[PDB]
Amino acid sequence: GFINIFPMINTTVFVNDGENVDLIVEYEAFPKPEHQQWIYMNRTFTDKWEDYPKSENESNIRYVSELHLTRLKGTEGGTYTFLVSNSDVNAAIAFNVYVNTKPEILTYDRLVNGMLQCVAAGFPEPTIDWYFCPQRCSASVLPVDVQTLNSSFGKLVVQSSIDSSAFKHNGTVECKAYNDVGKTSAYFNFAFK
Amino acid sequence: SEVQLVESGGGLVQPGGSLRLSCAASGFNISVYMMHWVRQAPGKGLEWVASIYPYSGYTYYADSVKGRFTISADTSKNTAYLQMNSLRAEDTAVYYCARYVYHALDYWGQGTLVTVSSASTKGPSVFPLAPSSKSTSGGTAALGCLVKDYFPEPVTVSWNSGALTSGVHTFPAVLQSSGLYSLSSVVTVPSSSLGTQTYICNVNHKPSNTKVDKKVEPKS
Amino acid sequence: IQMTQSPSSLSASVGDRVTITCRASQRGLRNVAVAWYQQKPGKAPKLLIYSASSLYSGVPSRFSGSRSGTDFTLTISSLQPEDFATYYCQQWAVHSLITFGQGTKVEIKRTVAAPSVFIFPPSDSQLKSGTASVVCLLNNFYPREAKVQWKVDNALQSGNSQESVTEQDSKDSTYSLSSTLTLSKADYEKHKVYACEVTHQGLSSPVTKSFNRGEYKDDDD
Ligand SMILES: *[C@@H]1O[C@H](CO)[C@@H](O)[C@H](O)[C@H]1NC(C)=O
Repeated sequence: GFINIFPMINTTVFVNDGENVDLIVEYEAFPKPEHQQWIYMNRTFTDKWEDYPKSENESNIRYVSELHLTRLKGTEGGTYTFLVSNSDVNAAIAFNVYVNTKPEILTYDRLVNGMLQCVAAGFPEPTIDWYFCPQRCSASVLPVDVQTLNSSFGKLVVQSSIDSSAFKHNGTVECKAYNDVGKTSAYFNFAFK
Repeated sequence: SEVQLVESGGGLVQPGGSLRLSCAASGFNISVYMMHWVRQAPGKGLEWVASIYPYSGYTYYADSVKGRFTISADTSKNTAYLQMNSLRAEDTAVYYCARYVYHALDYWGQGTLVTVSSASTKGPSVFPLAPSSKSTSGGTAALGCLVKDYFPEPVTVSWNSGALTSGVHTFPAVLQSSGLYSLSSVVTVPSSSLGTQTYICNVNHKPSNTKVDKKVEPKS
Repeated sequence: IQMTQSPSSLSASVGDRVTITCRASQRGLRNVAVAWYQQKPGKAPKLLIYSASSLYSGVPSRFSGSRSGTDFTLTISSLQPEDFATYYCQQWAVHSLITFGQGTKVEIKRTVAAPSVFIFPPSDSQLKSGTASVVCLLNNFYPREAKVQWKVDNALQSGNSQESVTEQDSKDSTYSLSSTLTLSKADYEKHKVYACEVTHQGLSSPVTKSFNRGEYKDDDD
């Protein structure tokens, strides 16, 4: 016996916020599969999935399963594992689903030591560029510390820091976090702290 | 990045000739969504042409275009492709690239025009549809310009360089027995303004690089 | 193979209700799903409804879809100005995949308006080019149904003219038709009176607009 699984869409699903997406799998199997389901968070997927043979004949060994995800929030993301099995073989394929979300700047405040710190979270892993406004900001500033924190809502969190004594401002420092999706820019002004 | 589909590669070609359409996608990746090509013949409804899963490369075609058309996809460029070979006159349509989700097409590109004919690219002749007594109805006269014998679509007609837009009626093109397109662009205007105000057909035909500004004067 | 969308063309008004139906033909198909799209002139279609009844994000909740053992139905309650266009239905099935309906135009109804008929003789330049085109203009009329006949020297013409109807206006909500009669320069110069007879529901009697090539300070020769 055998079960060969061919994913019609990327097993690494980068889908944007609040949008629809189909996890489609076409697989050939013999003998006929008598067990097939979509598992999510160690439990059978709560909504519905279509499931049908490619051809309703007898010489048919091709099958298709479709899972309709709708309006993905940071909550309903993760691993969607499609399971198929017959009398001879158990088979599985996993769809790691990420709601692509531009980095949100969780915090942007001044530390007790004096350093400005910007902690931003998103997916994929956001990079933080520090800028300055001598208004539009173009003066690039070198970060003295950058690291990735271990998260607990369903993404990756990075924090970056700069030397705040260096500023003779009289001005504003821009924290710009970004990734493939979008970009967030927060601003810190020393005259109002 | 917002969601966008941009088609390109359309034009005018000979029967039996070939052409290659491309659909650039942004805001999302095509490796996750099924991509479809759907054409719309002029004056007619929608016809599904082809479809592909860019990730697997699995392809599906309409019965009328198989052996001739070949849909493909480059995920590294987030772009779809439609290689149209052995083109026929009935392939003349506006080709749309569309995103497929839940058995439906949720996003459409604004399409690209594809015309297949033996007729050569031709500039239009613009003739005055002069205002007159025969064109004046109770203090209101109607004038215009006949844009005749051009190929292919489209043409753009404005009045006084976009200034005059009220009461303007530009008729849709009609294919003649000669194989060329013709239409008239008319406008209703106070007849009192006839010996004082100037009115100009601003006609452009991009495929043939034809630009003509025709002053329409009441016949004498 | 195939799919029948009825009816072809409709008329309604703000606050009205429009029902429109699609029928798949027929059995043997698997997992049939039906979508409804909206399309405005010169633009790409927009997805209104998918999976028979599911509404897509963006379109107002006055768009409804349903299905029975016979019908796929799209209904709109309380129209709006932006609810006037052409509506298509598509179906997806395991076998055959994608099929489309023929699309139906929803329009507007109003009081009956008579056409303002105008006529334009050929220009000199065209006459030089070798051909003559006479243009009969039916302006701002209702309904779309209007009959135009051409008469050269009182002789009825057939097959040598083409009609073109504008898209329904989005202010006064009416139509404009143009009937272009095309003759050679030779045929045009051999005749005299060129008449356009227009018959329409808004007219008590057929309106005839003509011109004469003969038409000064001096009696003609
Ligand atoms: C699958 O998705 C990942 C993440 O977006 C991407 O890097 C990769 O190129 C995709 N694979 C293909 C074949 O497009």
